[PDB]
Amino acid sequence: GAMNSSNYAELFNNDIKLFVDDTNVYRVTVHKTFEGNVATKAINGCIFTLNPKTGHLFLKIIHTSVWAGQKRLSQLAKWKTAEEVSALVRSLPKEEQPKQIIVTRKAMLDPLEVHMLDFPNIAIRPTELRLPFSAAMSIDKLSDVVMKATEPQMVLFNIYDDWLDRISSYTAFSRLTLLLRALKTNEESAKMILLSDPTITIKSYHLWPSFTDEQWITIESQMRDLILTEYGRKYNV
Amino acid sequence: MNTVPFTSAPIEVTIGIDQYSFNVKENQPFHGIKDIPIGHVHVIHFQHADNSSMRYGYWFDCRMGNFYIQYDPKDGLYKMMEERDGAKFENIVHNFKERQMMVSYPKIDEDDTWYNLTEFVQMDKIRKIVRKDENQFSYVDSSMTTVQENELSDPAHSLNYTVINFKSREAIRPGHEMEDFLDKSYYLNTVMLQGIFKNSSNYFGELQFAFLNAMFFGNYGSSLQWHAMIELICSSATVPKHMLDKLDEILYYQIKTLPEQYSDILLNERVWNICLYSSFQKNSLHNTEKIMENKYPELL
Ligand SMILES: O=c1[nH]ncc(N2CCOCC2)c1Cl
Repeated sequence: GAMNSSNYAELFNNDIKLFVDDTNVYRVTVHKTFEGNVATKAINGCIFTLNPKTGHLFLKIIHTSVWAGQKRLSQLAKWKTAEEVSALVRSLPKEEQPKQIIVTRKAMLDPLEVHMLDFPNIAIRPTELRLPFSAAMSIDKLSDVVMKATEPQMVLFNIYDDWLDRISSYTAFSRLTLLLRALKTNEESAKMILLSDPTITIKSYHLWPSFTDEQWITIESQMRDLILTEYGRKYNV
Repeated sequence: MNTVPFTSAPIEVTIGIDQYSFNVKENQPFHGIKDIPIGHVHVIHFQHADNSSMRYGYWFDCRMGNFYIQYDPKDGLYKMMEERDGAKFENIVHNFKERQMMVSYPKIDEDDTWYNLTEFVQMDKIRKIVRKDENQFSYVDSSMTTVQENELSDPAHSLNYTVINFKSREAIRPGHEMEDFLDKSYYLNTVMLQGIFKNSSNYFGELQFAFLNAMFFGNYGSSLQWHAMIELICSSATVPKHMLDKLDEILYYQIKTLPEQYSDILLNERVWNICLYSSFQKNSLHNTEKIMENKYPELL
């Protein structure tokens, strides 16, 4: 069934699983027309498919050409996500295919179940966690490859950089979700925290800065303060 | 007009014949049921006074043989039986009727209700859903499960309804996943109508039979089958016009006949709201929507 705080450690066991997030698949800017009506212009999107144990991210870039001439785009986007996840699973060797796929939004359950009918043994699950994966486009290098794409494209990342050399996948996921929650609540503050010190750089083959263990403790503390703050600024507390 | 006599009535029982019913007391001198209209299937059904649990009964067609009910004190139920011999069947009935302790099937001449509920129901198809080939009549009761229910445990006592499952490879063409799930016309017209049922009359017959088993026996898997067959039509964008017209008539008489007090368990809110207000056919069931709204507006 559903994934929640009670079965949280299942994410880091040795059964291959993938989180799928569709928030950023169908992305638009809203604008006025010359006649003063409103219109949308789509921009490139992405499916966020992540193995929480390994950090492997399968970033499927959704080019705006896939919406041309289509109707009911918000509904299509869910089926397009399910099509691409299904195509990803089929592309993986049997021993790499997931045993579970956890969707971050319940509206993905039926589209993905129908597309995975050929895989009756892969469990499709919702979650009660409020995960901050929509903030993936706040990661500069991920945003950059999405916006630059001129055609459909799959790009592979490790969202944990080299963290697993020093920490467990539970701790790596906790760090990731804290960073993303901060980036979602106040992108600018979050990004200032991460880059304020120009002596700490992002390796060409990484997404986040090369912090020592001690600097990550400081950074992690600053992100919590930010999240608590914004929670005050928002609610006045 | 045909007759289903009774050897005796040894236990207190409410007896149903089609949509009619009457109470018989323990060892009352009850002889059976006469004047049963020929040309329709019928169902004779039973609820014991001492155990309202297990409604049970028999689907039959008097053109297919001579039938009578007698109580079995070992199995503790009223059993339907056949007399292959005719003269002796008429002979046994002959003494019993001058002494007229036999209820008359009480049909009003204006009344097409039973016909409207059984228009497409055939005994030959009933006997394929209820498998017991040594008898010409079919036993059903409250607790029998369907083939599909057993997939999710005795197969000889199952209701072999046609399996409908909207999230199945049968229902969904590879490459038309979104199209076929949101518009089931492929599944209805090609898979089920052309493929399995062959024509809409057979489809409607199973639908009507599932409803009647839900209503008369409170058979839950039958209710699931009735709603599934309605939803597959309502969720198809492309349905022959004659099937929609006839569906509206079928459902109207089903809703009309349903006991007012059983609506809470026999009607699925989701399906009916979807079918009448969201589905492709939301505007095609005028009679059914009108009676539903005037009789069960709470459900909606
Ligand atoms: O055909 C029959 N054969 N055998 C007994 C029978 N009975 C027993 C007396 O009551 C009526 C039913 C009938 Cl009708």
